[PDB]
Amino acid sequence: MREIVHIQAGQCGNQIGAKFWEVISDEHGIDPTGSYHGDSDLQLERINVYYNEATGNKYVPRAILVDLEPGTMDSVRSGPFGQIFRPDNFVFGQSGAGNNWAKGHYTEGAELVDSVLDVVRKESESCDCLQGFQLTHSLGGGTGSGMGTLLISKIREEYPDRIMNTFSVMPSPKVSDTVVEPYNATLSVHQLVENTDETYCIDNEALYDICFRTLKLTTPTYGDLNHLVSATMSGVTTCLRFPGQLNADLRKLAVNMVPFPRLHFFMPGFAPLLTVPELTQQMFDSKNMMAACDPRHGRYLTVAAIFRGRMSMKEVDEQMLNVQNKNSSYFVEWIPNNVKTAVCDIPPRGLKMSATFIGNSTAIQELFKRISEQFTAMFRRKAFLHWYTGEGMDEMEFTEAESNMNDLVSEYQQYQDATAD
Amino acid sequence: KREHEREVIQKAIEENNNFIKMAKEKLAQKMESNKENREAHLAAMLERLQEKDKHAEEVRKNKELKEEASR
Amino acid sequence: MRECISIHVGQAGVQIGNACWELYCLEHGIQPDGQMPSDKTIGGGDDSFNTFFSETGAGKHVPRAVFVDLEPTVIDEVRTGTYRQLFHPEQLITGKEDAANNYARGHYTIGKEIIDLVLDRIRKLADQCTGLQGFLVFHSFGGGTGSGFTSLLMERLSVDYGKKSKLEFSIYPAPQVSTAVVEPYNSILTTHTTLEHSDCAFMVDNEAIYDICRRNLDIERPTYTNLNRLISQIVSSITASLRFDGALNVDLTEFQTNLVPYPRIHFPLATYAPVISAEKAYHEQLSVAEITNACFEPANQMVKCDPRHGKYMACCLLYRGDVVPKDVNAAIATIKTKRSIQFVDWCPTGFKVGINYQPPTVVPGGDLAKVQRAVCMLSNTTAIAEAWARLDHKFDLMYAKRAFVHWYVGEGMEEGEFSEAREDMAALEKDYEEVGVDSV
Ligand SMILES: Nc1nc2c(ncn2[C@@H]2O[C@H](COP(=O)(O)OP(=O)(O)OP(=O)(O)O)[C@@H](O)[C@H]2O)c(=O)[nH]1
Ligand SMILES: *[C@]12O[C@@]3(C)CC[C@H](OC(=O)[C@@H]1[C@H]1[C@@H]4[C@H]5[C@H](O)[C@@H](C)[C@H](O)[C@@H]5C=C(C)[C@@H]4C[C@H]13)[C@H]2C
Ligand SMILES: Nc1nc2c(ncn2[C@@H]2O[C@H](COP(=O)(O)OP(=O)(O)O)[C@@H](O)[C@H]2O)c(=O)[nH]1
Ligand SMILES: [Ca+2]
Ligand SMILES: [Mg+2]
Ligand SMILES: [Mg+2]
Repeated sequence: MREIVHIQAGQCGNQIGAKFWEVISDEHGIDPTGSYHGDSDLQLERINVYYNEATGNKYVPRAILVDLEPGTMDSVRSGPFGQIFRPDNFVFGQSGAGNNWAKGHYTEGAELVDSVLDVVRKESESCDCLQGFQLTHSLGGGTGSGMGTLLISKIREEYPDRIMNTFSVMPSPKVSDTVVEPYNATLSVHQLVENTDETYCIDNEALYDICFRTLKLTTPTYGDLNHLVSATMSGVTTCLRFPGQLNADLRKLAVNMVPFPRLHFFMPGFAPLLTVPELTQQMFDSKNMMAACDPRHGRYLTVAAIFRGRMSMKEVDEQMLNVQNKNSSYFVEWIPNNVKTAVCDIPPRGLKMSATFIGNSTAIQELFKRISEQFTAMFRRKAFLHWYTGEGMDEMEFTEAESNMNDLVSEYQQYQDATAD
Repeated sequence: KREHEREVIQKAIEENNNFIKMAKEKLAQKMESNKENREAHLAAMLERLQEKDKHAEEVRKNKELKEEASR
Repeated sequence: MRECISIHVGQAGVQIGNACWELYCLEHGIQPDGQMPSDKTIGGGDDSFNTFFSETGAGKHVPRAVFVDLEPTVIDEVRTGTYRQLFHPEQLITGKEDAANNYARGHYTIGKEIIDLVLDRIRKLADQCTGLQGFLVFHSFGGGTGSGFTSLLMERLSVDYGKKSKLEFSIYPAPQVSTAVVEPYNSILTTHTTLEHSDCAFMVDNEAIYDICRRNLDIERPTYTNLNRLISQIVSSITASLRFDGALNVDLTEFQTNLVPYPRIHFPLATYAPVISAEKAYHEQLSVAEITNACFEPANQMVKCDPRHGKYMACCLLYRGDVVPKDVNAAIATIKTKRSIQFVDWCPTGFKVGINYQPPTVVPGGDLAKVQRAVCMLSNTTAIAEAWARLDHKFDLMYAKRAFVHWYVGEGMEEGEFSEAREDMAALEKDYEEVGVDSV
């Protein structure tokens, strides 16, 4: 079995992580007690990707729960699927990270990382053929952003030939008023550009706009936002969890999606928010993107599309051809056949049909330009820097982070402007 | 004619053996070059990661001085 | 004597192998347990079908085949499937981690860990042969194992078996069923690396087979199963001269003499007919003349290209079933008048004909109608170079930007291997131009 090891750090990481396990557990017929109660053998065909198989036919998520405060994990343990997680895979500190990337990455986080690695090592050592890791975390806080990126670097030292994949929640003033989020996000992106193979950009900005504008929720809650996140995470992992030909493991996905090592930040999307032509059109509409970027402001390097439910494969093939032909300007011509399509018979819960979209688009620069504008606005006046220098950090590290993220923007623009002739 | 017949067949033997020999050597040089290249890439990756850990030490050592030296 | 060893590499090679060996068993009357009631010599013999099947003392007829893949899940289906009793466990070789659509992992990182075991298993098949003739190697161009591991294996086979002949069935990629953006890279890398190690290669363009299934069999969205059953009929037509004998039978090596005028020009174009559904065949008996005419319809070619815009260097007709020379000669005469097959000026213009009287077979529950006679044309046409040109163009678009190249460099490869492979492809395309020009 090609096992994946799941890690979730911090409040957002554990919240998003718990919902993810709830959603896919339901999809695979696993109940909160770990026993299988499904109806189709397709549910168990690749169950070992995400679950360990214990005695008594118990399936235990191959998942590790990390945080520098106990609160969030306590409520996870008493959540819907709390009892399903392995008690020994809860690793929590007490001092907390105080929304401080330096505390998460250099001080408090550094005192706890060794304890987390011990658990990772035990999960990995009983793997038949470890694929790699997936991390859920936010970039705006302290534990998920600072200690999350520390864990990535330490894991990469011990598993340098494995795929590292993250679901990274980008901050937005529309959701959290914590002022130093642009600092924590820029410092985190500085690490993700170097040490992850693929990053799904889960943008609270887009999640809020979808809930408010599209779903018509005047006051969206974290539960509302996380409904979108869990449906998206289920969608983009479908090819990993069910039998299939396309992007069936983390490495083949990366080989298809990442033409240059640094440009590995994906714009995910979901439809619907119904006919096959309408489903595909929605899937490529900016309103359906989980990153606050308009694909028609850039060009696609690579795309993965996953259709779920019982539908005409001939029609999916025709509509995916039609969308590319009519939107040819927005796909780089020097990567032939850069849009891959997969179909899964099993729909997600509560839908007859769905489509999940993974785009590697140069329009993702809009996300980073937004973070960069907020970063520089605070850094130009050295606002709140003492929280970070007080942990030992030097302001040069802020300059280098800002510079590295600016280089990423320039890089996406270079390939947006590149031509075949 | 008999000596020419002998030279034809020994030429055929020599050519087949040189084809085998050349394929064997090229494959050894390719596999060793690839092995060295991949090892070097992994070494560069770990050296950068080790540089990060060194930098982490300097950070904590910087806080240590800030706290005890000032207080 | 004259044994042939088949090697099926990666998913495409393995699944096509499944289809071929099932079809061989039906053609020869071999049951899924390997028993063959018609074979009265137990534990051995020198019958035609013994070129492809060895025999055990218990009467089992065992394919002379190795299946190899760098992950287990495709070959696992063979281990538990209908024909599991056919193979000894040692003939089915699997690793745990595949090449991730990366030539470099198939040829180096992952492939090097299993190559010695594969060669050991092949040697055990060779040691049971009294007169091994050569190998038949089935693989995709596009997968990491089909590309990278096949080239590694072909290089090692040249070392261990000298100039013993090696033939390929190579699956050329099509966007309708391709699984990796980098398949043009893998295709050029493996074609360059295998070119001097292969005596003859039959390319199968997945898009050609896909179109044939859609257009001729009324299959809305062909699957690999649909594609592979058609591919196995073409493969069976080509190998039928090795597995059956008859007065008008012509050995594949005799066609090869005509098909390969220079060592590098070794890529025949296969065309097969008839491909028709049961519903259409019910009304119509398709004659020798009709299926021969179909051989010159580009829609029936296994590789998309236009031979009308190229020059022929050879034309071979492999008939099977209810076919007699008189009807073939008449059919060919008509085609010579109404079609203007243009040969290069340096080779004869005759068509080389073989006839196997054993009638064609179909697998139960398939889409192909059972017919009384079939034909596979093998031509050496300059037009096949069009397939290289389409691949080279896709290679060039990506490589100019070095897109995805870091995945290969990270596995130990160098940019010098890409340009060297592409230059070899440029010389091959030039070779095909040169042979088509008139003499002085
Ligand atoms: N005709 C046909 N083509 C296939 C089949 N399976 C895969 N392919 C084609 O082969 C190419 C992909 O290569 P695969 O054979 O699946 O890959 P592999 O050899 O197993 O290599 P890795 O999986 O990367 O280790 C694509 O062009 C597919 O369309 C098949 O059963 N029949
Ligand atoms: C989830 O998200 C929404 C956007 C639609 C797509 C998927 O299907 C759903 O069933 C579900 C919906 C949820 C709403 C329900 O329709 C209704 C009981 C109540 O308004 C639920 C609240 C939400 C925030 C979800 C909005 C729908 C799911 C991914
Ligand atoms: N979408 C979503 N975002 C969250 C959730 N919890 C926290 N966040 C975001 O995460 C950022 C704060 O990081 P947080 O996880 O709370 O800090 P940490 O616990 O130290 O890692 C803010 O931008 C929040 O908007 C959640 O459940 N869903
Ligand atoms: Ca016998
Ligand atoms: Mg918080
Ligand atoms: Mg494979």
